[PDB]
Amino acid sequence: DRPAGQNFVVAVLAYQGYNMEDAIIINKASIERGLARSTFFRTYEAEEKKYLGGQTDKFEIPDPTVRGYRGEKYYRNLDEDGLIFPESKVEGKDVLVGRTSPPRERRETSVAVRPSEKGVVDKVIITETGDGTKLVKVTVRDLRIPELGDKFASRHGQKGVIGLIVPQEDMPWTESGIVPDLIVNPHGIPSRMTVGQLIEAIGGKVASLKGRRVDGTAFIGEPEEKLRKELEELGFKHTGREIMYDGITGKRLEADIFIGVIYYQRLHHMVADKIHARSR
Amino acid sequence: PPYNADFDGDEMNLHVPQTEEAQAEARILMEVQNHIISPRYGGPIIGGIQDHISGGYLLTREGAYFTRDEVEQMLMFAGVDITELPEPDKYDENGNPLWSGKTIFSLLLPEDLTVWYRNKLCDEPERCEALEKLIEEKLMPDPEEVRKLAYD
Amino acid sequence: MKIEVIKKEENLLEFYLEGEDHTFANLLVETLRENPHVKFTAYTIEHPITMARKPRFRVVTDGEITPEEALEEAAKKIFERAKEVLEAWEKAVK
Amino acid sequence: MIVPVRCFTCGKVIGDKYYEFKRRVEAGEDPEKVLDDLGLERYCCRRMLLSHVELIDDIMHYRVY
Amino acid sequence: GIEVQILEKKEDSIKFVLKGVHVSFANALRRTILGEVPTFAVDEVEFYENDSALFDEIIAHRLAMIPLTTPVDRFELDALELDDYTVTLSLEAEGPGIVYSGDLKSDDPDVKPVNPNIPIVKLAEGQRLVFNAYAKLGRGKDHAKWQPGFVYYKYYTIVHISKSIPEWKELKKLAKKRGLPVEETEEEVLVTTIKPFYIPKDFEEYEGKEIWEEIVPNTYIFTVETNGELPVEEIVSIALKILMRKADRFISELQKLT
Amino acid sequence: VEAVYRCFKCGREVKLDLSITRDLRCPYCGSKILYKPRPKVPRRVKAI
Amino acid sequence: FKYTRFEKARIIGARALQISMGAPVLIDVPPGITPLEAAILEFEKGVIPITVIRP
Ligand SMILES: [Mg+2]
Ligand SMILES: [Zn+2]
Ligand SMILES: [Zn+2]
Repeated sequence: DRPAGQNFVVAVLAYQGYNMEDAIIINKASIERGLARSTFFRTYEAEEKKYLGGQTDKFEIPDPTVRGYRGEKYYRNLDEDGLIFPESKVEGKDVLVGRTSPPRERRETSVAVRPSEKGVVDKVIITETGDGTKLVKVTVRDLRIPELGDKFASRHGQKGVIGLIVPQEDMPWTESGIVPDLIVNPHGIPSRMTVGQLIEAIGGKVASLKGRRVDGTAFIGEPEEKLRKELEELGFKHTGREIMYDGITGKRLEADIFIGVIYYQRLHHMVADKIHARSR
Repeated sequence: PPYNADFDGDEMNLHVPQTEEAQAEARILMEVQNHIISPRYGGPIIGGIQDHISGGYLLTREGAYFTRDEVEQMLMFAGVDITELPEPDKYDENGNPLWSGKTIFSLLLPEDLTVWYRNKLCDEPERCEALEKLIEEKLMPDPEEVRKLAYD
Repeated sequence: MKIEVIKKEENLLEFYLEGEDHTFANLLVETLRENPHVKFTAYTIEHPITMARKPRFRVVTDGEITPEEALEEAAKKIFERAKEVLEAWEKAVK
Repeated sequence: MIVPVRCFTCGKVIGDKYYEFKRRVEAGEDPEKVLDDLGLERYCCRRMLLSHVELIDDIMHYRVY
Repeated sequence: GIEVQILEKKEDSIKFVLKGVHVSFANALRRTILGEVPTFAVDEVEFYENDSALFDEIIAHRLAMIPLTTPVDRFELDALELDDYTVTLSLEAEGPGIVYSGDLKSDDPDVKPVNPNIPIVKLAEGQRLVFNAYAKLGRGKDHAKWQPGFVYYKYYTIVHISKSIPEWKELKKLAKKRGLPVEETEEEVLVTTIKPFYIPKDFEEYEGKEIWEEIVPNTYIFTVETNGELPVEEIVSIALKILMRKADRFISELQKLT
Repeated sequence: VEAVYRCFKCGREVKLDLSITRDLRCPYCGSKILYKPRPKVPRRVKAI
Repeated sequence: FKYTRFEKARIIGARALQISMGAPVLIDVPPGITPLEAAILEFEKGVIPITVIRP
């Protein structure tokens, strides 16, 4: 009822050397059509904290005379009451709640997005804390299409970042018309001994062709020989290999390439959060 | 290999030297070229890892031949400066010329390199013994004789 | 499409072809390779990201014909083949 | 969360066939025969219909204004 | 000589045999069909109100994925510089129910969604959805939303099965079941691989020596499918026109150089 | 200046000003949480 | 006499610093290059005024 991940058409094959050492190659058109697309949320909290002696901070657009007043550009999305309009495009260092605090004239204490983030304001709520002070929360959503450096991992402990996004016409295709959505390096299998990955590929192929899901419940699961027999009966090679044609040259690859369907999940270790550079 | 890095989420840092002295030191003392041989054991530490070995075996495997299109394409892709193909070795059944992988690889080596050794694929020591016998006997046997005694 | 010449020696021509990709480059070189007067010809893409749409060519002849003549003849042959296929397809679909 | 409009791999439009497939399968027909009838021979297309989840109903009840 | 033979023709896909041409030409034709033929597609969306459970970007992408009818006569689809004609599609719906692709109203009657049964989003009671979508020509190499369809080919091969193999009747029956054409000689049975023909496991030991595959030179079995954006026969014509125009442009540039 | 808000629970329309209101309340159902509604202006979203 | 690589590095650094500060270049150089490759080309041509003193 709450799944996490998608089924990929994966072909085990070395391609241009861009998937050596655990890297993977992903098809561009599949990414365009919606594969592995995700969204990232973040919530900012601003509280109208009352101080001793009756002085309190206030939600309003700060005047250009206050201390610490940033440039007028950063306040372009603020309503009069100091709250940003929902569904307004925002970028780094832009303020969300305009707040001015009493001096320790008044100084700016507004809440602004993180310098290395961007997105669109999605939800703004106003409320009161447990002691009567006003409280607001702002949620910012960001669209994150897969790009180089994003981390992908299968269910058998096979992780990797995508190393190249290749156009569809350069992807090799199969005599049956299947174009893989993901290409993994054959060198990663023998040193890890994850036979479960290959068995799952065969099982996914069989389940897709047959029309019903395949049980993989540990020891009482469907034996792999039965899956191979069913695949052979359905009109495919019992080894899971197929003849493919090279995308660029258009000729026929000399070997028969193992190809199947494997469940893949996208981890949150995404490059858009790791990169940061320091100047001074 | 020298960095001991795998592309599964590993991160790296880079620093940009500012002064001219630091830049000169980095360029002359710290470039990747000068550190091919490892100080630890005196051998190389920079080289092929996974595909650079298997594909090399496929290219130089006994009985592997390539057509003219593949030869030209791979030579141009590798960046090798060439402007005329060598003489074809063996002709296809229908008449197309073919080139063995060994000559294509030899197009990369320098013009006066000469060496011989035993690799990890040696499983019939008798053939290696015969080849070593011939080489030691002459030190420069006619390449025709070596062809009959070739062994991967 | 615009030809940018890198090096022009005798019987040799190395140039970029900005605005193209594998689709036309492979067709052009394969049409060229059947010309008996071309000693060596190939194409490559130096980097799949930065030079994705800027192939690099190298054409060498035996001196009987300049490389430009070979390129023009190959393009003309491509045009003729495409026209013939189009006529055959139009006839067959009806 | 709702059914994808196009198959991820080959781009064939399969968005409008999901409800038909679900209703026919619930009636007890052979899923393979139903998929063949709908016209999905490549398993890349069949996977999209077979492995889909309809979470739009589950997430529709909470509104944000 | 060049010749084309039609094998089968449905209402949205066509399968034919192309003969007498080099592999490079077939690959070039396939690539041009895949990513050079232009079509209409939604590019930019201007929302006015969106109370649905789906974000604006998700709805915009779903709109982009919807196939659109593309007129053939009005526009020069084979040109190398597509014009910037824009078609505006609008929608205004609310209340309970499901918003279908057939509810889109197009200012230009010539361009409209092909399939009116694609669900866009489900609206609960009281939620409203109003927007304007803009469509323009594009190419498949720039974004997959502009792809006119799917296309692939394969070698035209004939499989020879020697009669000396016991139980070859089983292989013949299997080939007939797959639907491939099959004919018998005195010493062997010939199978034409219109579709892939993978040998069963127990017959693998006879491969190469008794079961061998013959490749007919310069013969490919194409397969073109469309989503209704263009007629399945117009796609090949447009691709060939594009190839001719590219060749002519290259000739002109080369002549300019010299 | 007076602004427009919507209740968290009942989803009705509630009008009040934060700078003056000493006690946020939905007069129809007593909810202490309010939403800020979407402004009625067109926004452009790229379908890419 | 042979230059140890440390000596060569220090010579290149000093020469590049002098060239950047405003010292003339003893050889013709292609336009649009930084002082560093200018000093490297100067060393490669063998035209170097600086010398090292060894104990
Ligand atoms: Mg690691
Ligand atoms: Zn599909
Ligand atoms: Zn209320």
